[PDB]
Amino acid sequence: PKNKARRRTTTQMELLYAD
Amino acid sequence: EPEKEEIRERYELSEKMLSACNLLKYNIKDPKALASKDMRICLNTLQHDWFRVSSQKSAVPAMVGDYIAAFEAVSPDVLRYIINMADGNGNTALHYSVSHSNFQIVKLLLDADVCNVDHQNKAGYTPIMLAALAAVEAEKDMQVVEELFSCGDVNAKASQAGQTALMLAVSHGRIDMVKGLLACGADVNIQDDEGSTALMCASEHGHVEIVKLLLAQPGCNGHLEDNDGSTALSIALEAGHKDIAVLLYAHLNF
Repeated sequence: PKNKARRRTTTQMELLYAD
Repeated sequence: EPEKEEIRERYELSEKMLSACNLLKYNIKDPKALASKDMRICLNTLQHDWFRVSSQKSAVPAMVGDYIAAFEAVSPDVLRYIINMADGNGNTALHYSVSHSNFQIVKLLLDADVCNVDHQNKAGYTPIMLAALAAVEAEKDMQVVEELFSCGDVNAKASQAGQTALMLAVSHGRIDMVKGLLACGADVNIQDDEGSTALMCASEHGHVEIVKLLLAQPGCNGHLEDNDGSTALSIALEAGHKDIAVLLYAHLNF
């Protein structure tokens, strides 16, 4: 249930680009 | 050998680019000029050329080093101005370099000693945060990574969720990166916007050896709760991590 930052596994692309 | 010597020629700035550098040097100290419509045109030349040279995956370290040197010889202010330009995603050359695992170029930028390594891109992340997730294969690279950690604030929190670089590394199970962050002063007790610590991230994802490494940190507080009152121990149980949970109980109570 990925509704908390600590449960997610963020992406390299998410770190470089948003909108 | 010598008869077979292949000289790499110096890279040189284009006429238009050298012109823009000289223009910038004369108006670097006039904020009115810097804000003008006409001067945006020269700033556009600067940003377009510099990002093309520094920030592609295929970037040539010798070319970037030649450019740094040429900017420096125009003016140290011009060098520091250009090195820290951000594009329309808020990314500097240091963000792209790190992202691409272009660590020779990362090393060049840090060595100019004019880089602002704490700059947040539009996504809200610092180069150190990107580094936490960047591929690293030779030990020569992890040394650049540790230089980058040393040169800036490893305890910055991202605009989304207030996550820390230590939390990102933990969540990917990157033990090498956790060790380097710890060695460069990452505080294990920082909480993100929801109250989560790196210890909680490690319990959520089941990284037993990371949990040991965090708990081995001198001031590590396993009693912190997230916003909902969850603890690392309770999270480990909820997520089905019985052995992390025993480790945590034992450290709270031995």
